[PDB]
Amino acid sequence: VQLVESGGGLVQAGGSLRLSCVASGIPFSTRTMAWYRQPPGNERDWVATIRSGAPVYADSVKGRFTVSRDNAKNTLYLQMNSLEPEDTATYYCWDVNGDIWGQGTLVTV
Amino acid sequence: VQLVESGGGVVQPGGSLRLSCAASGSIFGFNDMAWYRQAPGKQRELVALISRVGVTSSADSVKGRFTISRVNAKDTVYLQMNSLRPEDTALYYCYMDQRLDGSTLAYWGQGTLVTVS
Amino acid sequence: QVCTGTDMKLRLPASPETHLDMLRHLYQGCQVVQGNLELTYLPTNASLSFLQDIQEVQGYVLIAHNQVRQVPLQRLRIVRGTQLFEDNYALAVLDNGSPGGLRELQLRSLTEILKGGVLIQRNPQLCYQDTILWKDIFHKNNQLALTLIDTNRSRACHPCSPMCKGSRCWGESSEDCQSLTRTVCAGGCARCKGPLPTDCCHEQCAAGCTGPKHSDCLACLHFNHSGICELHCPALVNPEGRYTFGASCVTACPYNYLSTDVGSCTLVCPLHNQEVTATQRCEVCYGLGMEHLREVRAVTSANIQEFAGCKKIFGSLAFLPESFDAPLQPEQLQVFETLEEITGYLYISAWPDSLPDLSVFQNLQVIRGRILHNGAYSLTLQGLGISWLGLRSLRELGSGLALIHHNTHLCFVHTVPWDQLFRNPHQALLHTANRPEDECHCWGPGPTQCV
Repeated sequence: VQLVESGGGLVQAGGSLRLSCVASGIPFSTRTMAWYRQPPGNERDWVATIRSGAPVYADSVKGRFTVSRDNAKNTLYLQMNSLEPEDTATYYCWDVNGDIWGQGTLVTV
Repeated sequence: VQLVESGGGVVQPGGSLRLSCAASGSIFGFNDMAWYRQAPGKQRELVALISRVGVTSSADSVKGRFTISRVNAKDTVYLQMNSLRPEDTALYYCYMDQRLDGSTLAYWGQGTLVTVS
Repeated sequence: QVCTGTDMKLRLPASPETHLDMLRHLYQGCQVVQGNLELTYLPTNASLSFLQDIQEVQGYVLIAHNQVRQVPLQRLRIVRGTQLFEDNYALAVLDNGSPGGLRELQLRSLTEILKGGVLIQRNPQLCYQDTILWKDIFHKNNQLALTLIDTNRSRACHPCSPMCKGSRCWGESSEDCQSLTRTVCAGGCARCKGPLPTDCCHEQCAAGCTGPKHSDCLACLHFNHSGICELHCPALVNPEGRYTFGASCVTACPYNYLSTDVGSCTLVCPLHNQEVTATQRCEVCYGLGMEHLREVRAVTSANIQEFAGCKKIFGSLAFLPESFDAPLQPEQLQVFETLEEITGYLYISAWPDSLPDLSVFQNLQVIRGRILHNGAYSLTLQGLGISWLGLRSLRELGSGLALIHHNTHLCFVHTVPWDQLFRNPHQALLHTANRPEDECHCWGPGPTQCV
């Protein structure tokens, strides 16, 4: 059981990015997935959470981020738009039910 | 300081058994923990000794079969016995030590009976 | 004045966004910690002014994975060492970290450690650890008195103030001098306040003294009896009899404790004893972690039938994702319909998708919380996808905090009288990442869910 994040990298201010989290060995259909960000020198911060319907977003990223999942591909997406210089952080993939953390990906704006 | 063993019993040859001995009345820990056994008619001989750091010793006649472990939080000794032989019948006494004011104080249990047959 | 610690050794916080809030709720205005002090995963600019009143820790102190530059524990006096980190250490400072990370320990009041050692490894910014005489802080009768100090650094530390008699310091300030109470004693007294024979302390005083009597010392070696250090609490068989509670003698046992005929306040009855409700004393179904299911961590189909037709469980109930995938079925959960009291905690991290609520616990009334999940929580609900709670008969939460997070479809969270359920000024409801209340006293929809 492991989670792998990919799709990060570099982008300019006001750009866009798409993240991907893949799960192998777990029943991805019956799990709750959450996105997190870790700015340097600070604590992990919640971003969004989705289980089966309309996801719940944080007040900081509401209206700019969209979170979707594909059960057939066992993948979880995170679409980023209108990026800001305060959005630079290491983004983590979390399995809420199984308590499985991803390794994280670096995003710099 | 009082020591109580709760491990003895009767086992068929080739079976397994586990002995435990917890202590009460101490707020400082113990120096080292040991297990002794007494076959009928003979004196008390060391079976296994464990240091406070975790160094483990054992008798030449039980090597590869007897394992000793301790838990400092509960002040407990353990002795896992595997492939018990008929000559393993003895009276097993747990032993504890404490270094106080430059001297070592010994504490003995009441003993437990293990018969292999 | 007395609070309960936690047991989450080196583990990531259950809720990253509420970790500091839970720490503040647990340790606000507390002098004696009945457990382990675990300060972990603290950000760079974390405010920790709520820990300034802590004076004694019963278990061990664990400071790990912290980006704080200073941890303000300057009134802590003694660590009992009842519990040990990795079974060897009473104090542990590991992997902490202006680049960030703690720079000084600042434990100028700590004087006595009854049992255990010190572990200080991998602190790049920490200074003044090799200059502290750790033999002085260990009790003269301490058996596991070992030290393992890693002095690898990424910066150069200034020398401490010249006001110190030697070079032993807890920091750069002049008032961070280390006080010696063991190696400077006259004669054989274990503790003293000076080099004279008359400066030795009473035999029942642990961390030092202000006078030669047994009523004017900083800590009690065994028990505190209304300001008197005594080896044993007064016996009950007696108008002056007192109960044993931690390291002090009390008139009556606390709210959520069991009074034994021996004269001590415990959280579980001993062998061949039965709990009697009058307060409760020690004059049956066993849950997870109680003498038959100690190693079991979930309620599966192989042990669900043990709770059939039961009204009180002596243990906890955990519902892991592995419980439902033989996988557990929704029809098998009805065995808890008659349950009314849980001695431990209630953990639900998974639930069938066909159940819109927790109605299988309709008749549950008390969650005692004598055993807490991670040492801090007695009711946890995460990643469930339930529409409402439905715990209609719940009235009391004996101890611990309530954590309900990441339930994207959960409403009616704030329609519950949570303050009426708590019986301590240390319990609170931590909730995040639920369904927004804009789109959302009762437990659910309908007239039958009223409180």
